[PDB]
Amino acid sequence: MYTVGDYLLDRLHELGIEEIFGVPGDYNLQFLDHIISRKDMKWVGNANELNASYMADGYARTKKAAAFLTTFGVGELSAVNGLAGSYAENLPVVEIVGSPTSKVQNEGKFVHHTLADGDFKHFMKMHEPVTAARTLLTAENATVEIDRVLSALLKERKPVYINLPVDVAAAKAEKPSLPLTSNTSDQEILNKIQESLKNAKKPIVITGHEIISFGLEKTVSQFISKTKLPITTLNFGKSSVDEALPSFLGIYNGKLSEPNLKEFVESADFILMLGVKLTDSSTGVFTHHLNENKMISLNIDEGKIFNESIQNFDFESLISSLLDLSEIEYKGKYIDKKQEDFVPSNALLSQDRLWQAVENLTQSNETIVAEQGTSFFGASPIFLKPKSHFIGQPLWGSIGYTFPAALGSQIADKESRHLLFIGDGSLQLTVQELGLAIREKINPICFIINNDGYTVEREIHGPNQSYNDIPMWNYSKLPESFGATEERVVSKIVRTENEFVSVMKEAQADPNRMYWIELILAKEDAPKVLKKMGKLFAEQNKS
Amino acid sequence: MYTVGDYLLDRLHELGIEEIFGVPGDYNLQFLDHIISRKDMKWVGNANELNASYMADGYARTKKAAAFLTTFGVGELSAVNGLAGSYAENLPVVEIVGSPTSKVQNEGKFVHHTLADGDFKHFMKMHEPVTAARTLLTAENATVEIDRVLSALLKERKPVYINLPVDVAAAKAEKPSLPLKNTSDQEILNKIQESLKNAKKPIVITGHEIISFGLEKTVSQFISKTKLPITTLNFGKSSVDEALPSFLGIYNGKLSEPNLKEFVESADFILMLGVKLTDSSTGVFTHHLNENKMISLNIDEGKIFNESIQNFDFESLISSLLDLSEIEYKGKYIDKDFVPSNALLSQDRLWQAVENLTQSNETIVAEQGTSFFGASPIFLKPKSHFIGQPLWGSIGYTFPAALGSQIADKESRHLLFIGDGSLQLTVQELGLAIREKINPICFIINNDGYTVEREIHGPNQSYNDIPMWNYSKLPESFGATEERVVSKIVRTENEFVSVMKEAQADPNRMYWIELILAKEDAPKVLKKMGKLFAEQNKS
Ligand SMILES: Cc1ncc(C[n+]2csc(CCOP(=O)(O)OP(=O)(O)O)c2C)c(N)n1
Ligand SMILES: Cc1ncc(C[n+]2csc(CCOP(=O)(O)OP(=O)(O)O)c2C)c(N)n1
Ligand SMILES: [Mg+2]
Ligand SMILES: [Mg+2]
Repeated sequence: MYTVGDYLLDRLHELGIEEIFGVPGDYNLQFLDHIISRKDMKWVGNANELNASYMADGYARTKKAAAFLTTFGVGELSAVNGLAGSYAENLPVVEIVGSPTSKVQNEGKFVHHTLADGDFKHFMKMHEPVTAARTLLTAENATVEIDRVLSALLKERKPVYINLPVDVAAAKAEKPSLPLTSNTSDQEILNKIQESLKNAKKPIVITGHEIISFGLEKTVSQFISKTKLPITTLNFGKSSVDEALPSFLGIYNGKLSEPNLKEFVESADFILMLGVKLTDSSTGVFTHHLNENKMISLNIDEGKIFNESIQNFDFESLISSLLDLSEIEYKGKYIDKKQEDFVPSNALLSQDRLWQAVENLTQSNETIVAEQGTSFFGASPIFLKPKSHFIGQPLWGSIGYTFPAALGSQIADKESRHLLFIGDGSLQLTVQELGLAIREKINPICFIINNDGYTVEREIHGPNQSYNDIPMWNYSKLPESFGATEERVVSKIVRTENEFVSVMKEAQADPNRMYWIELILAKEDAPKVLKKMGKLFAEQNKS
Repeated sequence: MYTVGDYLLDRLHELGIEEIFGVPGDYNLQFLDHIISRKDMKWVGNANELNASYMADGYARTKKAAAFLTTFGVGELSAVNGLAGSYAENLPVVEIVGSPTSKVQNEGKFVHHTLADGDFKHFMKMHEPVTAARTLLTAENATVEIDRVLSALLKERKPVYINLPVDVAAAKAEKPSLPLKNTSDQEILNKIQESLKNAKKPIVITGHEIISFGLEKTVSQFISKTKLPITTLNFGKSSVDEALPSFLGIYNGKLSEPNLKEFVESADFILMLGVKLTDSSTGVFTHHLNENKMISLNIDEGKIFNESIQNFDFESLISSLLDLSEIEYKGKYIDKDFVPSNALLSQDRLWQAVENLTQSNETIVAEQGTSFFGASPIFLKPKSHFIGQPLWGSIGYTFPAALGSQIADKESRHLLFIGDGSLQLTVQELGLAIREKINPICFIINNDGYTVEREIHGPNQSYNDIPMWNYSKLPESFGATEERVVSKIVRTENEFVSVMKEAQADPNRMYWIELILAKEDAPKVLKKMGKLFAEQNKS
């Protein structure tokens, strides 16, 4: 018998979702039976709901849609920081919240996971600022309301929220019969882009996170490969293009950019900015020089043609229509590439040498995931090899995000080897999903930067203050504690450059096990970029 | 120079707060220096902010006030489920949120921990339904607004929220010169006195709002003097001294012990103090508490024989019960030994053993699951306390909460009963427990997944399974040797008795006790309760 629950799961299938994350509770168990029963969809239960929301976000970055299931009140409020991060960085995540029967809600009963005030609407209201759309389903409205909020997910690629009462999930439904000025405005915009690109001596394309949101990376890469246009990205939307393309210049990060890149971008006679938002961590704390007078910018929500706002266009089809532009070919030069061989010594591992080694040793078909801290500042500038991706969260910047997110992205694409760089202080927030990693038998390479506390915080304020210290776990021993054998997870401790090179190669050569690699770094050691960034953060926070 | 931050910390000191929980971020480090500097207050840094909010709640249950510190956006939104629990069960917790400089907020800058829309007010608005009061401080308003929201905390004993911009924390202030903070009261007291005077078989019921205000000792003095029959719900368990001769046990609707159920439901007058009737605390609304013969008093409102009353002071009204003369119950109460074998541990025998072996001045903390349903009916010894969260019911709460409460009172031995499934949500505060060298006795019910969920729906469904960790190996992984944390695995009744006594006899180390129970085994109460939850969700 086909139910409202089955209608919702059919629509999630249509979005490309093959795994649902989350945590059970009595208000969602009956719905959960319908996930278990489906051949085309797998329940992947998390230890906690914050982790589920991070994991769904990571999944969405790779699969280009995601869903997780929570219980009313305690589940959804545990996950709201993850949904806020999906809203900030524009990932298409559906949160399903199982709620009490409409009878219990209508009677205002003082049931578990409420404030005992008979009000079942507080928690949906609290989601208003971090959802593109939200609904409390009834038997009557269910199929239309499901389709309205998932259509908002398709239009905006921002998160949405479905409150699913137990009885409403179980109610009868019918399978969907339909799939989930502007065009003239789209054409005027395309014509102006074509004309600016035709006439430009030194154009620069800048792509950002909204390209990733819509799954447009391969479209951008096809566009840049055919046209030979110079391209840069911010660290917000890193891997929005294939970084191995010859016209990829590197990561523009305001005054912290490599000088040749900085000179090229800031001297360009035309800027085409696609899906970019300029944030403190992505602009060297607002030290960028991007002249709007010589810019066409396109975003999901709005655009700017040489400083004139435009509103009525379709972002996705406009980007796709760049592949139709004829008579576009850049004939000029790019910038110097000087990549050195990394030659290890027995020297103690240092931040600058670590990121040199990672850049040298990364392979094609990898996804690099980097946590806020030394890892993001060290890894974000690295040139990726072909067929590769990057996950980082520089705008929301929620530490711990990257561990469940890496696992969710790894589940989304089994054929991309995930390399996670996470700090000791960040791993402590989300460590419990090591249980899920073991159960799912996924094989990411996980590097823990053990520098005895919060080095990025030490670099901003209070380098010797006790609040920057954390309890030192035995990080390499965690897999065994969480139930792994050496047949599943290989643990390592690394102290030297020689060890780092040996262990990274060993891990990459063994795609059939998860690697759990504890890196020992000095608490005083920060990558060259973070040395400068820490003082710019402190200035931004000057009292 | 004395700052707005110093003003806030002086007011928190006045509330009896000696420890501040939370997680640093760039938006709060400069304020945090002021906590470090204070001789009278300790920074106790958590692994994550949800755990900090749970730990502050547990601290508030024992200390009767608490505070924790988060960073703007990512910290505060991580903690909002803990603050919602503190709102639901009425605990006086202050959340301090360090935010960007007013210059950055005023300029609408696209900075980290925002939605890059220049709006710095979304997250404070999202707290409106789960706070008694909230404020965004300015240099101008700081001292008035700090005093306003902490006054709300004193009046309501509900959580409050202070957004503290970097520059506003650092701004000049002057030390406070005084510390912070009728006919209806008398009418209520007169009607209570008259009903108690005339009653043949009165019952007093106390609940969680007594705990909120720290009125347990007042209620205990009132019951000891009057000899009045008293029960509590499992929501507000330990709102009275359970060792008092007139304490009947826990009333839980039709799941009550029969002698207690018969007594409560035949009482000719009911006095409810600080009670809320919730599904988990009434045997899923199978209580029989005739409002025609009831006076109920709550923080926000009262009922005199089904008539609402509004304008009274809950705290002083409870205190004024000690003045009632010509109250002495002259009637009877109800009728109220563990021999272990080598038999495998079962749920029912476990909770019989815990009741037998618990000692005076212990705090029992019990997680939603077999632990709460098993432990909540247990008769406590003198000077004992209980923490459970049956209304909000957020699994994982109890591990950080037990550590918070243990920090709040180092002289009460904390016994935590937490399920395998619940421990997985909040396990990282084992690091804090090791660092702080606190000595709670932690029992982990390893029954290979979510037994309470199996008892409600889908006992054989894979969603009720969890990854089996090596629970006994966690303390070593998190940096404890046996000098700090003693790890044990228990399978038999004889092992359980030996290990619980050994833990109680060693107050100088933390115990980490893995209990092996069958996934199919549930306490007597939960066998019945599970089907009542399932019926409440009947589609
Ligand atoms: C949820 C959350 N809480 C707090 C912060 C503030 N924060 C920014 S980076 C950081 C420290 C990260 O330390 P670690 O992961 O050890 O990195 P590293 O030592 O390599 O810099 C903290 C606490 C945050 N960004 N997110
Ligand atoms: C934060 C949160 N997520 C989900 C739930 C739903 N829930 C209630 S009890 C429970 C399982 C508890 O399992 P465990 O701790 O193993 O207890 P036991 O097996 O002894 O019953 C779950 C998932 C909840 N109450 N809180
Ligand atoms: Mg670190
Ligand atoms: Mg269990």
